[PDB]
Amino acid sequence: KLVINKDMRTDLFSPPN
Amino acid sequence: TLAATKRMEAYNVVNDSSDEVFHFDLYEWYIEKGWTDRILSIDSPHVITYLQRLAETDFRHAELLCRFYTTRSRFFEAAQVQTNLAKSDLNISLKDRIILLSRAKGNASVNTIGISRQQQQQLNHEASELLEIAHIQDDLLERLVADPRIPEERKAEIEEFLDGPIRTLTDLFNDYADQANYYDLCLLIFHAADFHNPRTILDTWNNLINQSHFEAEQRREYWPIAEPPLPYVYVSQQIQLIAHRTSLDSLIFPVNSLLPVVCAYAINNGQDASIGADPCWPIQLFLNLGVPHALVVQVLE
Amino acid sequence: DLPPVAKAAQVVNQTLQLDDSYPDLDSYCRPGASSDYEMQSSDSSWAPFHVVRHHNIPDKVFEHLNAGEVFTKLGLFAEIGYAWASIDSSLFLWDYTHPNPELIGYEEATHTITAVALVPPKPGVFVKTITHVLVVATTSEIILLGVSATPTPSGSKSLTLYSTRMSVHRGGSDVSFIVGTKDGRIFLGGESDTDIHEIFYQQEERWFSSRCGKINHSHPFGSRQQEWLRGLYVDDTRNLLYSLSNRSTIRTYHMEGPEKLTKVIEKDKTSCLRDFAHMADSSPLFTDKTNIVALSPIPATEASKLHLMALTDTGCRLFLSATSSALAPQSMQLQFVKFPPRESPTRIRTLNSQLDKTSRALDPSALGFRFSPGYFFDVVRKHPNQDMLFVSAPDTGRIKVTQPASALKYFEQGTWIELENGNRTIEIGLTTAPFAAAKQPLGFGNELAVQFDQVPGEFAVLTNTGVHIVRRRRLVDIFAKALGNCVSASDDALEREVRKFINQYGRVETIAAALAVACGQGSMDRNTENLARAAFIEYGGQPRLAAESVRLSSRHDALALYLTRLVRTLWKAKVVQVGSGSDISSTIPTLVTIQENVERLRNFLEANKSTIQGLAPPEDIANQKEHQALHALQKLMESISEGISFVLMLFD
Amino acid sequence: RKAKLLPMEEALLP
Amino acid sequence: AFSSLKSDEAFELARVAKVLLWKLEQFTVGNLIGDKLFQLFQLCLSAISQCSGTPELRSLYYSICYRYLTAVVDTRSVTNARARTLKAITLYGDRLLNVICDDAYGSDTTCQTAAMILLNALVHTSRASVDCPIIDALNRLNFIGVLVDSLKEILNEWASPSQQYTSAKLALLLQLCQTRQGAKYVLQANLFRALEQSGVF
Amino acid sequence: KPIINKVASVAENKGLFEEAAKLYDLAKNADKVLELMNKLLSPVVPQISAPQSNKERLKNMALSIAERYRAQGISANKFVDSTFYLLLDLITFFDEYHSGHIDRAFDIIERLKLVPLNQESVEERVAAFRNFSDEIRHNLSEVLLATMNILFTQFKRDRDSQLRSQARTLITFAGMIPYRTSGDTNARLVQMEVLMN
Repeated sequence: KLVINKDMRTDLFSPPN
Repeated sequence: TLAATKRMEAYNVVNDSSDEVFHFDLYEWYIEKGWTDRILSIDSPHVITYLQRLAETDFRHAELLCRFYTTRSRFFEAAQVQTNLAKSDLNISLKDRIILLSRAKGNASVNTIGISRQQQQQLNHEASELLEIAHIQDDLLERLVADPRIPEERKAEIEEFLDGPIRTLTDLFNDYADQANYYDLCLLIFHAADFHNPRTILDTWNNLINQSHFEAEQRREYWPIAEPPLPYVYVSQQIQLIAHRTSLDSLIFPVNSLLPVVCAYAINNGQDASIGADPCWPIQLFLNLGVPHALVVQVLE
Repeated sequence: DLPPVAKAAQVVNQTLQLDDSYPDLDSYCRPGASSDYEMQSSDSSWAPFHVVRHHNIPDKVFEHLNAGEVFTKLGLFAEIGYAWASIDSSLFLWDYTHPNPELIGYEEATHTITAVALVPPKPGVFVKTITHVLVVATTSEIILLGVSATPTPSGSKSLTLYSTRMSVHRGGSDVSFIVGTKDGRIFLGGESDTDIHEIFYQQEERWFSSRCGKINHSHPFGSRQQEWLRGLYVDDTRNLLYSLSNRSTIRTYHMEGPEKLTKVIEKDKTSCLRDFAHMADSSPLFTDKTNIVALSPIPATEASKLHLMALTDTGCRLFLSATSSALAPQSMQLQFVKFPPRESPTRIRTLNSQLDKTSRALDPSALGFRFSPGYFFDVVRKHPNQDMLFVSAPDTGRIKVTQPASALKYFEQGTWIELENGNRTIEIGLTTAPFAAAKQPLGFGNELAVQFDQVPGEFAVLTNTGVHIVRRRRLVDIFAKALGNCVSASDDALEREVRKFINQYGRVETIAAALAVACGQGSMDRNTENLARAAFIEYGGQPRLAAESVRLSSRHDALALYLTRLVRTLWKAKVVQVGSGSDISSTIPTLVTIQENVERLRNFLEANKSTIQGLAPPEDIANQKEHQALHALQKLMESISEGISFVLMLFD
Repeated sequence: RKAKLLPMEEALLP
Repeated sequence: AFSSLKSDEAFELARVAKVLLWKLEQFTVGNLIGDKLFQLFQLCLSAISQCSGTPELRSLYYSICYRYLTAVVDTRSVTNARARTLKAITLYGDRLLNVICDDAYGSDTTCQTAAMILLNALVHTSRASVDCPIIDALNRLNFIGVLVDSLKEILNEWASPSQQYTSAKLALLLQLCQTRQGAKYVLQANLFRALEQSGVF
Repeated sequence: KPIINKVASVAENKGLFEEAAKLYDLAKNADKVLELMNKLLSPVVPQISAPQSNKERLKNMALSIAERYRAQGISANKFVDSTFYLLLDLITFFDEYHSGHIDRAFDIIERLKLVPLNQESVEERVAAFRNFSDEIRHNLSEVLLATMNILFTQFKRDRDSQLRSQARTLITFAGMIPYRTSGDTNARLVQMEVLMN
């Protein structure tokens, strides 16, 4: 079961908080 | 010997007793002495309850219960625990869960007396699926951590999330694999997810070939400790790596379309006799990979 | 002018000549002295040696040892992987590589056993299935046994004993030392006197002779003095036998004929001390109170002049030359001294040019062994209870980089190995095949050239608790483990670690090591290989023109160097051997490994065609001729692969 | 176990 | 869509196809029927190779493939169908036959019977296509060995379900003794001593 | 060359492999000789080699074809060829195993690097099994059991930890490999490991 969702992710190249 | 008689007389009193609180305290003490093979030989059913109740909160005790079953040749029952343990909420590293599922896949591959053929494959299929996913997740984490493009602050946030239980392919694809433009691992996810889409599969193959050609041409331009390979060689490596790992599924490895692409790349990027390459290296690649001759000639036609 | 694979073959030929010009022992141990050491912690990634495994003495002999009444002894047969223990008139062999070994016993002996040795058999005496002869000396007899150490089938050599009906009376002189030659000659000596005896043995029964005899090669007259032996030492390459006495007298005998033995030199401690005095540097570590506790012959293939090394109990290594007046030698002279290192073993790491001639770090040295091309083991008995092991090797890297010839010194890499306390070292023996990079002194000691042809030297260290295995670590082993320490570490931490290697081994040698590790050579392993690859790229340098003419990058030289070393055994070798229609020179299994190695190299080049500078197509003349030279090397590889693939097809 | 000592006949030729 | 997902909906849909296959311009209809019968033949062998569902559902698949290999395939059109039909069987290999061999002499009474009769159609249609790969696979899986061993005490086993089961058992052995290669594997099983302990004669 | 293949071709089509091999070998067609020799060996790999058996009569011809193919430097494609010399090694592994030479037989299987013995090699060994000739995967069941029974015997005779670790390795490998009689085999393998502890 795979579902691509380019819309809302988490910037892999920016730190958190 | 009468020495051996007094031994058997002693261990019959112990193994036959109906006091199971004594058995538990006895099994707890056998471990503290490292008498592992002793616990396994016991045929009492109080040992199964002890090991089962301890496997639930101790990984290294669930280990013995799995060893207990496998010396007795109850192979399914072991894979049943190894799989149910990899899916657990217990603090187990991902690389251990890869071992568990890899042992579970083996223990569930052979017949075991009493258990059906369907329930045997029902467990082998489940374990094999997870192992394929866990291998992606492991190879993904390994590459993300070593990725200079990623901040050292995020890498720690990733490693905690990935280095443990096995996540969904959706999580692995979106928040990680696709963003980093890991095209090769994106294909493995499509295969492991039975992803039906001929175009995106082919679009990803094109990006994987180009990004591979670039990494190899930059290297050849730099030479970089040893003489790097010509571009098509590194491109050929990245297909073989998928081909063995995909097991040549028709969906993510469609010779109907991919072979023209590789043959096109061999022309548009001039990987031919000009650089000392075998001009028929695209054909040599697919044939040796296990593609039927009758199909390759059907495509070149 | 010249085609690609022909130009590359020229570089290979020149490269071969470079490796075979590695300095000989005589030229970096010239008359004078040295104290040059770089010490390394045992646990360091730079350690020249390390312990690899230990095999406990089986319990069934511990029982027999305590059942001993008067005499017990332990010993090693490292060349077949067996150990032995004698208890009074009984003998027990066992394979120490095996986990639950069977005891091979021989209890026919009537009197206490005093020495046992494993020797080559005399040709044309026994059936071909007999690999060795077991000599067992008691207080009454010297007994010979047949031995077959044939390799059934997995670990060590399965071992069977055969009686021979060959025994000689022991005579009046104790036997504690038994040595054998290539051709099966058996020499004896002991602690009663300095005499050397030889055992003859024959196939036939003759009426006037016997199958088995013993003669005394020394013959003394009256007027004797108390003196006995400490060890016997054979050097087959010069047909010499050396004895060492308790007074530290070194005697040299020449095997001029097949059954003759002749004393040709006798050098007492006084002569060594006079020689040592005429040296520019005298020292308190060598006086008339000092004892020589061991010798180690140096074969003619390693050095012409330096024949022998002698170890003092203060840790000094004396290198003695010997010359003919014209062949046997007639004179022996102390030429060169290697003085002890200063660093003593520590638990906690410690903060690290004149000749150091006063160190006591090796005082007292109880036992000592030297193996080609200079591996030194010293058993230092600082305390009466535990031995410390000092182990050093020539700093091969610095030795071959050093320029000019007059700057050559005996540079060494050393370390201390502690085997856990309470056990005494008894013997140290070579388990792998004898080292040799060439067939003459020049090129002989080049460890770098053979790190992919030869197994690294392994050594069995026998104590009273077990056998410890010590392994020589190669350049690629050190480079790989060092990189392993750079995985989690920084970016400019790699550059730092690499420069250490460059300042010692040189840029080309360093990059060649990175290439090798990138190709799977070396002792997560993927991170290490990727790190090696990175070093090969970022530090490989670049082509430039000199003062038309171009100087290729170190990356190119490294590649030519690595490729050459993979094919060095077969390059100049004949493909076949003919007696009337038969054989292949290089074995079938070795050609496969050579091929697999070369194909690994080729693969690495293609898999990084893009990022290796010079592989992809291209101030200009430099980069262009760089591109041409790399192309030539790659065409040679596939040619090498084809060629081997062809020879394998022939004998198929 | 005392090691079995095979005979001289096999050992030495011919 | 439910070939190997659940074993409850296929049962109701597996038996309806069974009876339908037995209760059976004309050229156009004949092509559509034979086309689906070929596609329906694939999903059956696919489930048998994975050992899906209960022995009851696994038994219905044997009857469908039985009549298909006995009536449909059994003249250029016949050669093409027979050739392509054998390809599907060879695709799975020992994985498929292993499941069928285990069903025989099992706990269920109808599954072992259908499985035994199914092997007869496979070897029969294979010879029509001097050797055969189907019979060879049975020897590697130790099927012929255990099969000859069961011949002992046949008097105890022999309308009744046990009687019809033995009929298919002995009937299969008779087919292997017709090909030249069968005598080699069959003779090595020592069947002469197996039929003597039973005392049937 | 053609008729010897014609005659060899029909005899091959009539399941007369032992003859088709001799005939193909007469025309020095190693591609077919080794192919057929792979089929004749795989069934007999774990069997007991006894005087005049079908194992001896096939092993001894295979070795007479190994020498003449090495002394003359002949070889088929590496797939057919690799499997052929691999089976010959395994045939030696069981001939040593059935003779009680446990130590010697253990050493052979270790060289082949076919069954992992240290956990680190499991990943690569498992991938190799995927592309190894089915004439090899067939006999994987008997190889694991013999190797286990080998460690099993050596245990009853630190070393204990080492055997225990290797015992585990075999199980996890077998767990991740789908192969012949994986049910009975995976169970027996686990039982033999329990008795060790």
